[PDB]
Formats: sequence, C-alpha cells, structure tokens
Amino acid sequence: TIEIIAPLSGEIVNIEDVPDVVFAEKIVGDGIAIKPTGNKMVAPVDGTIGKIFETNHAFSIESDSGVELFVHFGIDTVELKGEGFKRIAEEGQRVKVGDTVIEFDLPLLEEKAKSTLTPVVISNMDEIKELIKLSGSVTVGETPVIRIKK
Amino acid sequence: TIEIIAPLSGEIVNIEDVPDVVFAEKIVGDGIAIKPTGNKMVAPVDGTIGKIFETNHAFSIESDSGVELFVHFGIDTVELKGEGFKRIAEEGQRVKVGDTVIEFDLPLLEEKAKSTLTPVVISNMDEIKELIKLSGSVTVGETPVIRIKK
Amino acid sequence: ASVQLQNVTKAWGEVVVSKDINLDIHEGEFVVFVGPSGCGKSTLLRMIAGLETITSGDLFIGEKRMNDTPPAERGVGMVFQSYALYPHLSVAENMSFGLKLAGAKKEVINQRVNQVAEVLQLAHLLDRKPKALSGGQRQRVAIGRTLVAEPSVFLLDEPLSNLDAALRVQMRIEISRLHKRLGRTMIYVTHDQVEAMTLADKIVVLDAGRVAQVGKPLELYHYPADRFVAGFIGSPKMNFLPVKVTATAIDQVQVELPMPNRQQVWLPVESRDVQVGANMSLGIRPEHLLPSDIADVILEGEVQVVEQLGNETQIHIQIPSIRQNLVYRQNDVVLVEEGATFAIGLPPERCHLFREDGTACRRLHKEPGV
Amino acid sequence: ASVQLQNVTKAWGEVVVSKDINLDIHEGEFVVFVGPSGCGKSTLLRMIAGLETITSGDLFIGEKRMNDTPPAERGVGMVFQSYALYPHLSVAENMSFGLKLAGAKKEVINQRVNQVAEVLQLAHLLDRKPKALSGGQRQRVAIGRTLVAEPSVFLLDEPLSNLDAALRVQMRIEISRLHKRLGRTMIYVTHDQVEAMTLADKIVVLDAGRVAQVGKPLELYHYPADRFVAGFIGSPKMNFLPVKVTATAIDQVQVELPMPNRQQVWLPVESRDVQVGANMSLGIRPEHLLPSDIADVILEGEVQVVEQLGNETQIHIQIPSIRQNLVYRQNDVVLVEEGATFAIGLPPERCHLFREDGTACRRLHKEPGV
Amino acid sequence: SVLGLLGLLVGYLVVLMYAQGEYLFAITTLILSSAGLYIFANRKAYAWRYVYPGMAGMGLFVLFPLVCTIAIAFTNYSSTNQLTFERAQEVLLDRSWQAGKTYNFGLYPAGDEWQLALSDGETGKNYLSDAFKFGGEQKLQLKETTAQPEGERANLRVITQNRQALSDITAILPDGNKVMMSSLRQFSGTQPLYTLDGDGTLTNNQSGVKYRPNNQIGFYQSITADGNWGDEKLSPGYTVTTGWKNFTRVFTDEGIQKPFLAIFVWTVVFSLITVFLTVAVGMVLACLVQWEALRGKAVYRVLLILPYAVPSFISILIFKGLFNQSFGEINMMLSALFGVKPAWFSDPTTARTMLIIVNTWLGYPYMMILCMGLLKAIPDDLYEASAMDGAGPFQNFFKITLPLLIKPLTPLMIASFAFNFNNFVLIQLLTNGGPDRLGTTTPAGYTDLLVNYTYRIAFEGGGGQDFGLAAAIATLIFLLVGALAIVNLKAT
Amino acid sequence: AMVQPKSQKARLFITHLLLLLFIAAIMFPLLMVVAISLRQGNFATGSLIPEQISWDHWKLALGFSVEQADGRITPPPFPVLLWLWNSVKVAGISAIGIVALSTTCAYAFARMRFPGKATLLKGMLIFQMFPAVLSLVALYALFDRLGEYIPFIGLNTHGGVIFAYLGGIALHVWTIKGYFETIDSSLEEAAALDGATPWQAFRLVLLPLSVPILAVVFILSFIAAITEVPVASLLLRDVNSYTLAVGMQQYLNPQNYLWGDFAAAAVMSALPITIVFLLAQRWLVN
Repeated sequence: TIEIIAPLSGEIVNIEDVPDVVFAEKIVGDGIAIKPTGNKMVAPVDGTIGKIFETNHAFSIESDSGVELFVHFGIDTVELKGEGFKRIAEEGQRVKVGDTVIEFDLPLLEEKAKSTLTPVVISNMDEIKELIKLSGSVTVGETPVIRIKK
Repeated sequence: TIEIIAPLSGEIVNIEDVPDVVFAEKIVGDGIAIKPTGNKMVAPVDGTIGKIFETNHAFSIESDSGVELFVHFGIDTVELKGEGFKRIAEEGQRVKVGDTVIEFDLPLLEEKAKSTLTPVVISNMDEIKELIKLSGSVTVGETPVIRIKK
Repeated sequence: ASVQLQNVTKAWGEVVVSKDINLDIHEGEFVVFVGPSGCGKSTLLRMIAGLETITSGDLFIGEKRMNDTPPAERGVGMVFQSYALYPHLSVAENMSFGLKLAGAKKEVINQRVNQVAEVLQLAHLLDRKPKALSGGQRQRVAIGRTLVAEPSVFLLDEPLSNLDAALRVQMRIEISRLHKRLGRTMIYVTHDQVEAMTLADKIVVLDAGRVAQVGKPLELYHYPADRFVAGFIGSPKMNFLPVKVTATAIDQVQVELPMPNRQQVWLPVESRDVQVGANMSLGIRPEHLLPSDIADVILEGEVQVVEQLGNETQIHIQIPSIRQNLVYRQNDVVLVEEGATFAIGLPPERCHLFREDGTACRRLHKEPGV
Repeated sequence: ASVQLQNVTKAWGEVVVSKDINLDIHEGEFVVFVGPSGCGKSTLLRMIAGLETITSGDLFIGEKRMNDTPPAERGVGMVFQSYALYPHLSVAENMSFGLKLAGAKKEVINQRVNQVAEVLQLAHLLDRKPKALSGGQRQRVAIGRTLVAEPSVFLLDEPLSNLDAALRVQMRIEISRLHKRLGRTMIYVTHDQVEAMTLADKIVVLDAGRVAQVGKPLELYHYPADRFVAGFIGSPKMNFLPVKVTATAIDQVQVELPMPNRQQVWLPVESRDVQVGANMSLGIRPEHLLPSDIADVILEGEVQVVEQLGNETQIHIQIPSIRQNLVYRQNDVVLVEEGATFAIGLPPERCHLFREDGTACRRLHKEPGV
Repeated sequence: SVLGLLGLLVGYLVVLMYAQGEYLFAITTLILSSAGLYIFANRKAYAWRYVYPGMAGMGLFVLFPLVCTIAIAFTNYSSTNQLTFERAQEVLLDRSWQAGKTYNFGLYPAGDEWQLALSDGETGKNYLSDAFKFGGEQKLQLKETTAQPEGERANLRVITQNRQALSDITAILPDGNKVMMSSLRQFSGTQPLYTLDGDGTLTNNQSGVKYRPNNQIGFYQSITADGNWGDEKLSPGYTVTTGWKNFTRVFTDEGIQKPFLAIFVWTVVFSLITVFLTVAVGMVLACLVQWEALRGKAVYRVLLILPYAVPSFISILIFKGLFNQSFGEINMMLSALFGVKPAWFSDPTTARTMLIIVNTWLGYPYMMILCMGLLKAIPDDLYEASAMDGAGPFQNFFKITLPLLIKPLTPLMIASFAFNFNNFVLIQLLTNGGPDRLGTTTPAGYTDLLVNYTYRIAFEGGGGQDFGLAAAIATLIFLLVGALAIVNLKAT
Repeated sequence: AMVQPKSQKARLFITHLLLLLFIAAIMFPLLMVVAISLRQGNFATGSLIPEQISWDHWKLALGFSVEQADGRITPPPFPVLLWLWNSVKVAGISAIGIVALSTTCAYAFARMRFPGKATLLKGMLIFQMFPAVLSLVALYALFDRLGEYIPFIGLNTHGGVIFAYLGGIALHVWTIKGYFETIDSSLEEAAALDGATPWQAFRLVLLPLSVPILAVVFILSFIAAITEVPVASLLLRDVNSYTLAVGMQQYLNPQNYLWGDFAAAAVMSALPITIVFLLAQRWLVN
C-alpha cells in the first residue's frame, strides 16, 4: 500500500468538479484536485520524473513502486505560454517527497489562467486494485491525499 | 419487371403512417398500406399461398417469379381472435390474381379493432433490386400498387 | 415471482465484483439495472438466472432459496445480447426448443408458437433460418422464445443494443406495452440512462458493484443518493459547484461559492450532522437554472458555444468570477451569438448538496410526485 | 479548403448506392453527414479522402479536381471509427507516423508531437502502447495524429462511436472546442441525429445515398424536405397523420382528418403542386402540440403510457376517432394517470404536409431562427 | 452403478497382462484405464468425459511408444538379440542330430497348395499334416489318421524341382518327434541336440558340452566345471537388460560420436535454412496474393498451393528421378545451356543444396497459407491511414506488416523448425542418406538428419541393427527437439 | 477501391511477371511428370521433349499386360490399383477414428469450464511436437508383442496401420476447437435454461452445426493418411499389402530403374487426390 502526498498546499476538492471534460470525466486518470494557496509543486511520491511540459505548468512522475502520477496546474493554462511559471526540476531527474519541482506565482495566475484548480491523477489505473481519496485542508509536501493499493 | 395487384379496394396510404412500430419502421418489409373499403382479401399475384394465420386475419404468398409477399389486415387484429373474418382459401393452395382468399365484415372490425389500415409488404427484400410505390384509390384485384424488379 | 436478494456477494478469487447488495422486487414490478460498462449489472442478472455461481448471500425467487437450484428448474426465462438463436433450427423450433425436449406435446407446441408469432408478426417466418432474418427480426425471435415458456420472471440483458438509432428509440414503447399486457416481473438491463427512466417502475443504479441508489425514476432525478447518480442520470450533465460551508441552521445549509466574489446562499437541504468549513459540492441541473432577472444569486457570463436542438436550446456560459463553465438549458428557441454577455440565476430550491465522500444531503424542497 | 461536389455518382457495377449528389461546402464550415447505418454517409467521406474511387462527376477540393488525385497529395487528414492506431508503435510514434516517413526530421518531430500532446493532455503517456490506453484516450491519439500533420481539411469518420453513453455526450462539446479554436473545414459523420444538431453549421441528411436536404440545423427541424428528414430529426419521432386533401388555395391547403368525424382544417403551407383527393401526410411534432384549452381543433383521447424523464414529460395518447397513436411532450412535470381522458389541441401553424411520393410542401409560417 | 460391470475387465485383463510377461504394457492398461473408470463414474467431473477418449489415443499411440523408446534406451535390443531368453531356448531345443528312424512320405497337393503325408512303419499309424506352400522353413503340425491319403503321390521329378523348400520342412508329430526330409523317398525322426532340466542349464547330446544362459551379453555360453566364462557361444542370442553403455558409447569417444556431432550441426542448419527461406518466400507471396491491386487473385492462388497440395511421397520422388547424375531430365537441361553436370547424389555440398531446394519448394506454400490467414488479422485501417500520410507499398510491408507479423509468427516460426528438424519423410526417400560417411561402425551419411541416423542404425539392410542404441540416441533427440517446447509455450 | 499513385501499372506489371515466372518454376517438375507419360521409354538419353507419344505407362501402371513387338508380353511391373485401394482402406478407417476422438474432445476445450483445461492444452501441444517418426523402433516392438495376442492389429496388417494413426489428433483437435469458438458463446447457456444437460445440448445443438468442420478434418485427415510413409513402410512387409505411399518407393530402384512407368502412378496418386485436396482447402468459409 503506497500513500501519495499532496504536491501543493490548499483544500482537497473532488475531481469531478473540475471545469474540463478531460479531467472531470476521469479520462486522463483518477484522483483529486486542490485549490492552490501555496507557491510550489512538490513531487508527490519517491520516483523518477517522466516528462515536463514546455509551458512548465505541469509534469508527470513515476514512482519506484510502479505508479505513474500526473500533476497539472490549472485548466487550459497552456495559453499563458509559461508566463508566471518557473522550471526548477529536470526531465529524468530522480526526486523524493518534499522536493520542489515547479514554482509558481499565485496572484498572477489567479487573475490570468482559465482556472486555478490543480488535478492530481494516476495514469496507469490498471495496476492499482483499490484507490481511496482523502479530505480536508492540506500543506506542501506533508499531508497525504491519495492512498493507492498496487 | 413484376407488377403487384392490390389485395383489397381502397386508398393507398404511406406505410410509415401505419399506427404500429413493426410495420412503420419497415421491419417486416417494405411496401404500402391500403384503407379497406371492400369486403374480400384477394391474392395479389399468381403463386402459392405460403401460410395463413389461425385467426384468419392475414396470409403470406410467394409468386411463381419468386417473390414472397405478406398481407396483414389492420393493426392488433389478432386480439379480436378471428371475430369477423372467414377463411376461403387453403394453406398451400395455388391461386391467381382475382382469387378470393379471405372475406371479412368491415364495419364490425372498424368498431372493434384499433385500426383498419392494411400493410402489404415483401419478405425477401434481398432478391428485389428495384421497387416503386403507386398512389391513388384502387379496386379489388385489378389496380396495381407495387412494381418490383428482381 | 417476487425475487429478492439479501447480502449477495460475488468474487473471482480476490477481485470483489459485487459488494453485499440488497434488493426487494415485488410481484409484477418492472426493475431495470443501470450503470457504466462493467459494474455488476452484467453479472448480477446472470446470478439470478443461475448461469453464474453465488459466493455468499441468498436468492429468493418467490420466497424460496434458489442458490443451489439449477437454472432450468428455477422457472425463469432470459434473452441474451447475442439472442442465442440456434442456426440449424427454424424460428418455430427456436421458440419451442424448451417444450420440444423434456415432456413434449405436439398439439400444445403448435398452439403456443402461433399465439406468440401472431402478435410479434413472425407467423409468416416460422419455417425460416435465423440467418435469413434481419437484425430487428432476430430480436423478436429471442423475445418470442421466452413468451412460449411462460416463466415467472423475465430477464432482459440489453436486447435493444443491436438495433439502429431511430429504431431503438421507437422499440422502447413495445416493451412498455409488452409489460402491462402480460403483467409479470421483468428484470431489464441497459447502459443508456434514458431507457430506464422511460420503462422502469423501480430503477437500481449500480456503481462498481455497489448499489448507489434504488427507487422510482423520478426519485433518482430529484433526490439522488450521491454525486454518482446525480451525475449519471439526465440528458445533460448536472452542473457541479465546489462550494464551502459557512453556517448551518434548523433545517438549511448556507454555502459559499468558490468564486473570488464569495457570494452566500441559503440552500433548503438537510442541515443535520454537517461540519462547518468543510468543502462540499453543489449540484444544479441546467434545466432547473432560472434567468438572472428572477433569482437573487446572480451570475454574469460570456457565451462560448450555442447548441440549437430545435425543441430546446442549450447554451454554455463562461463565468468571469468562478473559473468554471456552466451549462444552461432553456426550452423553445433562444437566439444568442457567441461572445455576447449572458447572465443566469441560481435558484436554491432546486439545488443538491454533496459531501466529500460523495453522500448527498437530503433535499427538503417538496416536489410533486414523490 | 472549400470542398465541393458536382453530380458525383458511385456504383458497384449495377448497384447505384449514391445517385448524383451536389454539395457546396465553404471554408471553415462545420459540415456533418447523417443517415441510417449504411446509406452513403460511410462511403461518401471515403470518396472525398480518396480511399474510394469516384465513378462519375468531379470533386473540387479548394478549386482543383481531385478525382484522379491520390489520397496523400490531397492535403487532408482523417480519423477512423476504429481509430486506426498501430499496435506495434508508441503513442508518440502513432501521432508522428505521418512525418516519420517521406521526409523525416527527428528534431522537428519531437517538437510537433509535444505541442499537440500539450493541448490534448497526452504528454504523460507518450511512451505507451495503444493497447495500454483506455477507450477515451485512444480517440485523443487518433485526433492528435491528424493535428500533427496539420492538413487543409479534417475528416471525422464517426469518432464518438466507441465511447460510453455519458462519455459520448460530454466529449461532444470538445469537438466544438476543436473547431472554433483551429478554424478550418471539418467533415463530421454520425448516425445519431442529436450529434449533428449540436455540432454542425451545415447538416447533410442522406437517404439511401441520395441527398435528402442540405442546410442550417434549424432548417432541418423547422422546414424538412420530405417525410424522411422530418421523421429522422427530433428527440421523439414526429406524428404523421394520413389526411386527405379537400381544397387548396393561393397559399393554404385544406385537409380532412381520417377520423369518422372527418374534421377539416386549413394548414398555412405552400399549395404548389398539390392535387385534391390525394391522400397526403400531416406532420406535427409532440413538443408543438398545445393543451386542449387553448387551440380550437380539439382531439380527445385516452392516455396509454406516461414517460417521466424529469426534465420533460412524454405522454402517448390513443385517439378514439383517428386510428393513430399520438405522442405528446410537455415540459416540467405533469401528473396524469394511465387511462385518464386527456385532450389536446392541434395548431395548424406548426403542421407539416407530405405528399405520397414523400416531397414536403414548404411551410409559410415564419419561425424564429431562420 | 455400471462400475461393477466395467470393474470386471480392468483387473481381469490387467492380471492377465501381469502374467505371461508383458510388464512394460501392463502398466498403461491399468493407469490409463483406471482413470477412465473414475471419470465415467461420478458426475462431479462432467467435463472430463469429453477429453478422455482424446487422451486415450494420445496416451496409447503417442505417449506410450515415447515412454517405450526411453525404456529400450537401457535395454540391449539388437539384430543378434531380437527375442527374449524364454524364446531363445526352444529354438535351440529344435536343433538336432540325426537318429535315423524310418518315415516314408508321399507329397499330395491339396487345392492350390501342398500337403505332407507321412507313413509310420513301426507304430502303423499314418500321419498327415496340413496345407502349406513351398517357401522358406516352417513347422507343420501333423494329425492322426488311419486312412490312406487321397490322390497319387508326386513323382521323382516334382520333388526334385522343389528339393530346396521341401528339405527345409521341419515337421512335428502328435507324439513329439521332429521329422525332416532325409532322402527323395524318406523322412527321418531325430532326437534333440539339447536337453533342459531343472535349472536353465542346456547340455549337448553329441559333444556332451553344457551351456548356461549368460545375461551379460545375451547369449548362451559354455564352461568346463569351473568359472562362468570361456569357450564357444551360440548366437541365437536373446534380448537382455543392460546399463548406460548405450549412452556412454556415444559420449565417450568411439567411432560414433564423430558423425553424431557432425550431422547434428547439419540438422540444426538444415531446418534453420528451410524456415528462413520458406517464411520469407511465403510471406512475400502471401501479401502479393491478396493485394487489392491485382487481376487473377483466384488463379494465382491455387497454382502456388500445388506443392503443399500434391502429397509428399510423390512430390519428393519425382525430384529423385529428375536430379539423377547421369540420367534424369534436369541434368539434361543443365548440360544444354550450361556446361555443368552437378553431382546431386555424390558430392556432399551439392547434395545438401538439393535437399534445401526441394524442401523449400514444399515448405513455401504452407507458410503462405499460414501467413495469408494471419495477415487478415491486421485491419485495413492501418494501410488506409498509412496511405493518407503518403506511404509507399514497400514502406508499408517493412514498417507496418513485418514488425506486426513477427509477434504471432514467432511460435509458428520455431514450430516449423522442430518439424524440419525431424523431416524423415524427405531424407530417407529422396537421397536415402546421400553421400555415405566413410570410417564409421554405424551406417551414416553427409545428408542424414538425427531422425534418419536413428532409423538407419535400427533398420539398415544388413548394417548391424541396434534397436537399443537407436532408441537410446532417440532419447537424446527427445530432450533436444522435445524440450524446445518450453520456449514455444512459456515465452509465447 | 482506393485511388492508386505512381500509375500502379509499373509495380503491378513486374509482379505479374515475377509470379508468372514463379508459378512456371514450381509447376516445372509437375509438367515433367505429365511429359514422361507421353514420352516413349524410360531412358533419359535423347532429346528432352518427347520424341514419340507412348501409352506404355498409361497401360502398364494401370493394370494391363500390353507390349511392343521386340520385348514380349510384359505384365504390370507393380500392382498399382492394389495399392491405391489399400490406401483408401487405411485412410478411410483412420479418418473416422481421428474424427471420433477429436469431435468430443475438442468440445470441452472450447465451450466448457474445468481446471484441467489450462494444463491439458499445454500438454496436447507439446506431445504433438514430438512426432511419431522418432519412435519407429518402439512401434515395431509394440505391434510385435501386441501382434501375437491380437492378430488383426499386429505386424503387417491393415488394423496395425489403422491404430497407429489414431495417436496424432492434437492438431486436428485444435482445428475443430477453433471452429467451436466461432459459434456464439450463449448457445450452451441458452439450452441449459430450457432444461437440457451439457450432453443433451452437445448432441442436439452444437454437433449438427459443426458438421462442415468435421467433413473438412475428415478429408484433411483422409489425405494426410494417404501420404503417411515412415510408419506405413515400417509396419508393412508384404508386396500385395502395400499402400500407395509405400509402393511408389519400389519404382525408383537402383537396379530395376523404372522411371518411365513412375509417371502414370504419379497421376494415379495426384489426380484422384488433386481434385480433392484443393476443394477441401476451399471448403472452409466459417
């Protein structure tokens, strides 16, 4: 049983409430979305970072256990063309929980991006037998949010 | 080019206007429906009569050319349980156009059955290459209604 | 023929497909199982028939334990998705295959077959091979088979899945007429939510095996059990709003929208055992949305895409404040250009409220019919 | 990218699947072909792509004859129903399979693939096998494939046919989002009539190959060309009434109901090319039927079956006089017991009229939206 | 309820199997059958009633000889040792010297055959045998009759013309005396040259020497009141049990490992080359046959299938007569335009070339039929979508068809490898060994596969038939070509 | 009918030529067999095309004692009609046996559930990989000991050859197993509800449906039985008991080199079988 830690601080919101058909209907994956209040996206689990978008607004990461995560800040934030975001981590880099991956400017993104809500889902749902979502407010790279079972 | 003669006198009505989803959506076959005004169901074409219902309200017939027809009086006339109809022809009997198959009492059926409209469709639609439907009023065993082409 | 289940569980070794489920089905009741692709609905019907084994629980078909009872002696018919027609037999033989074996009566068989073939219009195609029939005709043969046997319960496993689009919609009426005329228990199964609403007297919505909710079709529409059923039923998707609880009262919950303009609204919903500060979900159907002028909770917005369906008109609205695309549905026709400002009202009377786990707070607003 | 057809015909020897059809599609117009399973719609799209040969006529894709032109040099992409994903290549390779062959640029490929995967949210599963993806994901790869090549025209061959019920409806908005954002010609194809109305700017209804009618979505709903289109479009099927013509006029036709009471009513419709005494068809949509209190043309009847959808209410009425099952649809909710007497009005303004051959007389009553 | 009825034979016949020797077969008569009784007994295993009759044939006609072949690997079944000890003694008991008792004979022919009729002068009772044809040697059982035989006796000329076959007759009387022809007018009873007592010791009645069964070599051997070995042995030997001497003779040096290791490399290569060509030729043809852009797909198909169609024995034997060195029509044409006459039978390298050509000729259409049906698994949409992106016919076969076909063809690839590894139908029929390998104790060849080399050793026309070694080396190939199934199934 | 680039004719033309040259190359040996029949004499030395049309082979290998003027009245060198008939006796019976075993056994592998099915199929494929040619040594000894007990199925007998072929059915089972899966899976479960046992269902439902595939396997086994050479030659010994497959080896003798008469027997082998093998391969459409 592996436990996934929240990438950023805020409040846990249901994934189906996300204003996007890709995330809401759980096509990309299953998980939860957090209302951003912090200023840094932390790698959720210990593993190798897969890829990071050119816009630097999101990234993928695969755990050592064998769970492919996906953290995506906001919805349709790509149009910003990396205006407000800043890349810290590197594609391929090996990280651990509590490691800073992407830092962002909240006040700018709150009144620019189409949405602030940040979905956190798993790509390879076939490997996971059971998945459970937590609730309540969370902090940066400490409070757990999802507890999967491979 | 084969010409199909009307089984009973009346007016040609579109098959899709028939108050029954079975005939309207063309599941049994494609053809036309006649508003009964006569008092006898005549064999439409020269051929062997296929089968006749136990209620004696309808019958099938296959022409010598090789076309399996199907004439069915009214809609949900089965519920009448053969009250008003009378069998003259026999299962297997060989007939010609103008030959009386079934005689019926219209006003009794008009004030009991849900509908009088009589669909006339073809079973083997795969054999028929081209089909054209006629219009206007028709008479007993004289006026043509359908002109198929095998 | 009153079938009822009591804590029935099924599992393939470690995989638990169906959690303990309870169902009370009365005599002559039309029950329909619904749910996403693969969520118990498929297996559940097969367990009732006896084609699938039961791990735990009990099955009572007419007040008698039928778990160890073989499928044949249960006194129940079924129509499969593939119709299960015998290619090397005629239509008359396919319908009478049940009576032909184990105690045969030639006089009764020919009588039973005709009565059914007459109403289904298959008497002219008694001596035909199933491969010579159309897709629509072959279904009628399948249904005809069960009608000959005259069982206590009818089991329909998604029969209207092989027909055409327009044909499927129109044939749904045949099932309604088939039900009340015969008057007997039928367990229908389908993936389309509309098919259940128009047919069933009691719908059973399934989710990953677990029973989400059981009740009348209108009850599920107005009073859902969780975010699943509310999101599942209805032609368009229900609008979800990630609200937050500010205060409670004697019998109403006040919630704050996640919008920067954090507006407050009193929702007439069960306010017992609800924690303040908890981020819950607000649901509202597009059909229930009122124009801005009437309600007090005003929402301004820009129109992205308009959908003209003729009988009705659906409009997608982008709200400046909440970063969420709201969908609005009005009847008749409404000419609105893409990009024009369009505001709508949020009526609290027609609102649903869902907790984090998914459970919904029971609506207090009384609707006629329930 | 303005594609246009001029008397295009196709035939398999003697069988003429598609009679000479003409279609005028302008640049950046969203056109959707619709029709039953197998009626040209399937074949027509392939002829534009070049996957199927043209028997006679001409095809002008951007003012140029493309009949003898091979599919590749037509400058057009396509997404199939089965998505046509290659099992032995990765997702990144499937999208870049077009550029990888015939002039390859490895550095450019990796850039273009990412750009498309960026907006489609496919960057996380680039190094995946198509068999490891879900049903929804496999479609995005297919759509993504054409977006990489960036062709002049997009050809969608029933993409939303492999998805679930609720998924199909929700993904239908995404296609709209794909269109207006890119702004280019797209030829969508579907069998569901709702799918066309919500998407298309110009719908092309096909019937046995022959083009029934071409026009705006509201035009097909309000002013059909024949009994085919009128019955095809709409959530419930339109009511057809076998009336008989008594008299015509300058711009109105009097018709007689087939009822024993044989009432006559003046329908405001084009009275050109109509002979008296001819048995024609009266059309009336269930949503347009008025309650008895308002209209003058009263029809009494008994309620057979009631359908509660929550958002709407459908009622089937059997009229004692005319031997026809009338369907009535009222919004909100209407509590009516099955068997109770229920009368409705028949407004002549919202009536259609079809001849024996099928051709419809153009309605003169002006409707909003057209 | 019916188990009591079937329970009769399974146990009655099993013990009868246990008796009269036959210990090797008595096991399967119980094991395979008892399981069958258990299956048809209870309704708890309903599914097994269907698979049992299938397993009966497999377990008896495929599994059994397979296990039996492994058993013979330890035994010493050979040309010298064909029968058992109990069958090698009564043949010795019939070898005899002459004790001239007078028995006059008359040859009377019955129907289309002959019939010997002796006449005893001492006892007075005449003896008559039954109908037999002249040819080889045979023991005729005479019966008792007092009446004089019908017909007239054959004159001196008839019996002289058949004096060879008539002399080889070793007739036997009702009382036990053996009787062979002594003269043209006489037969004469004899007493056996050997006698058997309590123990299995045979004693001569002429030289007065005693013999005892030596179970070390499978022969009867003599000693002089001391030791266990020595002197002269008789060679109607018997099948005796041995150790692992058959295996070590192949492993530890000897003039048998030399060709064995050589033909093994050839056997491996022959199948690899066959598979490689047939798949390549088969796949290329398969795509071309069902290629949309063609005219006579139906006509092109049936012609290409002909080599697999026309049976093996006929298709192979025609190449035998065609590839003859001095005669044959192929070398005739090869001498017409070219000035070369290749030695397809004599030359080692040239012979191998023929085998590959003929087998590829036979092997290509089967791979065609296999690939043609397997190619249909690929949807047309892939080739349609490729064409949309501007993909040529060659680019499709290399980037779409091939790498997608290699996956399901992998187990079918090595399947042909295993079959061609044991292609005994081709080798022993076409060349019958080909170029003969010089300097070997066993019959070998340059073009012989392992399956042939095993057969040659056991069934050579007077080349030291060693059924024991043949089955022993057939056990080695069983682990070689048989245990490759582990990668055929587990990997694929 | 997809629109074709590069005029298509160029790529098509070389394909037509290459196929035409290939079919001519592979039919070449088959043509020679026809040619030898026409040719006079068994000699190879001469012009290759037939100098003089002769019916000698057509008569001698059929069953005639016809002759020339120089060489006196020669009988048929080998009884071919005797062999052709014997193969039918062997194949005709062996095919039935293989069908009888494969029929019931394949039904379980496709349309039934049991724990053995997993490990059973794994065994069937493996044991078939080991051919019945690698145990020719044991087969001789097997039918030897079994011969003295039961005469009509021992050495040098038809039954001895018949029982030999009932072993290799694993591949023939897979073929029938493949066809069973083509039929709808709900067929078995439907008959069960009507009140029919798996056997009662199997006998009255799936069996008459599976008749076409049985006839295919029957004929395929029939042809396969005719070609069986190593077990047949090993088992047989008598000259008047040989099958068509074994007897043809006598024609190509080092000393008595009868290559001329080989052609007629080659047509007596091919022609009856040639109409049958191609139709049997086009018989399956399921």
